[PDB]
Amino acid sequence: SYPKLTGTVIGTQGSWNNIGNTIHKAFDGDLNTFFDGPTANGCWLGLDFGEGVRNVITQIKFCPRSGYEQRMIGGIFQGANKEDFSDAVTLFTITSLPGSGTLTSVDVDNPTGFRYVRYLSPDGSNGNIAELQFFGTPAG
Ligand SMILES: [Ca+2]
Repeated sequence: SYPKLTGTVIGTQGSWNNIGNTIHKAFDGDLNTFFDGPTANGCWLGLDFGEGVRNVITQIKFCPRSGYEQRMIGGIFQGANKEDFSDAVTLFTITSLPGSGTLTSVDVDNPTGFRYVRYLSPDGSNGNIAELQFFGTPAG
């Protein structure tokens, strides 16, 4: 069990109907608060660990938005070393309905060190996710 990783929150700007459920709601420790993106499609969020910082990812945990758990199916998690994710690799693909009101934990088996990680949401989701956490260790 490796430590939870910290970084700068990156991703889609804004929120649905300008209510204020921005990407930051996925990193606040509250499973009741969620990201609700401004558009149905294209929403994403994640971390930049910082210039010169690369982590090997060993585990990801996530919690869906309550009542909208199906909006995570088909979402993927990616690691990259370009902020545009053009070099990205998929670390995990959500294929089953996540349980409500809890963190689902998934193992990652990829030895690559990444500066950037993200959740890339499927069409029709508004990016909906309540909490997102990455675990791992500095790349050797
Ligand atoms: Ca939250």
